Amino acid sequence: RPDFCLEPPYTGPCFARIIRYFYNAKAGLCQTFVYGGCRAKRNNFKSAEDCLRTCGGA
Amino acid sequence: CGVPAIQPVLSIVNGEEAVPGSWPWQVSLQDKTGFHFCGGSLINENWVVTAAHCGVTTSDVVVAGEFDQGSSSEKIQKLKIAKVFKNSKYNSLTINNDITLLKLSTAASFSQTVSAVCLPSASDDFAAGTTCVTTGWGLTRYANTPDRLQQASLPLLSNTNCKKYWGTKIKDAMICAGASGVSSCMGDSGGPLVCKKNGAWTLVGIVSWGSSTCSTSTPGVYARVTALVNWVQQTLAAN
Repeated sequence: RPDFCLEPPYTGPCFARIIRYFYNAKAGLCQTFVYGGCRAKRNNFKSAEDCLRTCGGA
Repeated sequence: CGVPAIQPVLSIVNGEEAVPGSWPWQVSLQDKTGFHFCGGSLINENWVVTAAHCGVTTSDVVVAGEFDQGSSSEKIQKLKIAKVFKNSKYNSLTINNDITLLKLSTAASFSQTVSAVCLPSASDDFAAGTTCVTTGWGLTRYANTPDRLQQASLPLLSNTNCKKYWGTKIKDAMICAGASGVSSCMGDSGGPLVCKKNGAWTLVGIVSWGSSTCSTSTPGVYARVTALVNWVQQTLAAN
């Protein structure tokens, strides 16, 4: 799996409160986090399914 | 516009609770479940101005006349969005031109707690040091959002002073304010930064970005409405 899957979630500098998903390698599943709305990193998905399909097992 | 039926009382991190309904143009942008993700400002009964990075879609809703988001009995207006007009010049890399207009399906019913904020003229000059106000339900501590609407008075900063911290990240459609003990924070985006123009509250900025930890000693960066109002007027006229 891509190494970006191992990066902690990144809220970013914008001030929004948008629900996104990130893969948590420690737990083995995708978790929700608050995204600021801009400059998202790759471990940032709009759905848990997209996240699991891209990072599952990392 | 710009004249609340209920006058605000002024003495967001380190801000204060606002008098209920004293910022009638403040709206809450929520998803289909009622989850607040951004703020916005009514500019008339059919349009709301917010930030482009909020990524609003026609599936989201505009909630007007709200004060206490924790109150299920509080009377509010859940307005559907007919169309979203994101400024095509919004730069997803530099965050410049961070503005989006929302056209409502059914007009909002203006009242004592629901009305519009005034828009500035492209040539308006709001001097650095001017004490303005920003409002919203964003975090009060960098954690869940406060139930009740918050407010904070803060000074506009000169581009030169702002750049002392943010350098070249400050673009032409941005205006800074803050670094004065208060700070916009997660959940405030899209909300208003207003200053009085001949006694009327006018939208000078739109909460956009800033300190990644909502530091009160760092300049907050807002979309500069004077640099984007021509686009606003053009969009309304064409729709």
